[PDB]
Amino acid sequence: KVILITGMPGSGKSEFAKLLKERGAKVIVMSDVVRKRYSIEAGERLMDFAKRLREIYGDGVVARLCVEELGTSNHDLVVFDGVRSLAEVEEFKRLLGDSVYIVAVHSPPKIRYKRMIERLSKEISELIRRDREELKLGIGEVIAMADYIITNDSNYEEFKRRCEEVTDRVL
Amino acid sequence: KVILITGMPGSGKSEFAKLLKERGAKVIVMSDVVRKRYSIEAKPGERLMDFAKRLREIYGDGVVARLCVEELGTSNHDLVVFDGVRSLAEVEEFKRLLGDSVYIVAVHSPPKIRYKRMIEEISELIRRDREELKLGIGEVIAMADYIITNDSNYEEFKRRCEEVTDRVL
Repeated sequence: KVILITGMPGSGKSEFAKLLKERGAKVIVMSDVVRKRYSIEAGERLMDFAKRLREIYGDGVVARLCVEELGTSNHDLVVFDGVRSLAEVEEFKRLLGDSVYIVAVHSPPKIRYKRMIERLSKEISELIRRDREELKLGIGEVIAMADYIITNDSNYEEFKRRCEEVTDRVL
Repeated sequence: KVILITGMPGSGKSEFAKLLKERGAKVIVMSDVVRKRYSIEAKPGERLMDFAKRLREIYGDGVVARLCVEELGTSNHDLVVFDGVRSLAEVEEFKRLLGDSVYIVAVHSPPKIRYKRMIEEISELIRRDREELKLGIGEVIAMADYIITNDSNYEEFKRRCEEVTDRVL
């Protein structure tokens, strides 16, 4: 069974993933796959690099790179962190099968902003832009077609439980 | 204060809009607003959406909201519920016409849930999503203040509706 994590910039979706690998699960972090491919070839910033990848290699491309990332190994839970489009989803589905679920981790802007702003690019203008950049990738649709949506304003202890549950209600 | 209800075609938006309707709040149904405009602007066939597109092509995809504010008697100082927005373009419009206190709430249902419902073929319903998302409803949901999910139980669905409404008010 596969879970794809999706979430807007400041969502905290990372904590959900931290939770899953702690309960033993293959977590593959999509941006580090691109990251690791960056280590290999030089657009200039991680951004424009993956801008070319989708432009040259496919809709589409990064999911493949993750599935290639995964071994033919054999895991109980495989977790792909940070889908951004229905392209990636289609790919995952095609490659991995039918036990693939979308979990969107939700948090309303004003929170995500204050969350990000407080990270030891702090101008509200730029955050709003970064959201738009992300929406232009298609993450919005990934959220719309989710199988589950965990929200979190409030309390980590809140968030934690809504996870424990959305996970088992899948598992 | 303004509540915007957004949701995908099978989501169960209506039930939330209903719940508020029943409370006392004035609800404007955006799609009904468009229909009324049909009567004037559309002609012969225009399979709704066909005319819904031509409207945005002609007055920019903010229009539906502008017509909903046109309805809502420009004096109406009391809280209003609009259901249901499709584009951030329209959220922008409402804000630019009704000010800061504007709230996007959204109802979620998994596609498989959403369809089993709407039926009670499949291809057609998936096209109707493809279309909806092409109106940027995805980003509206993405940028939602609240996202109430709609799994089993009107009872649990209702309880979550109150949680938000009260929070909102």
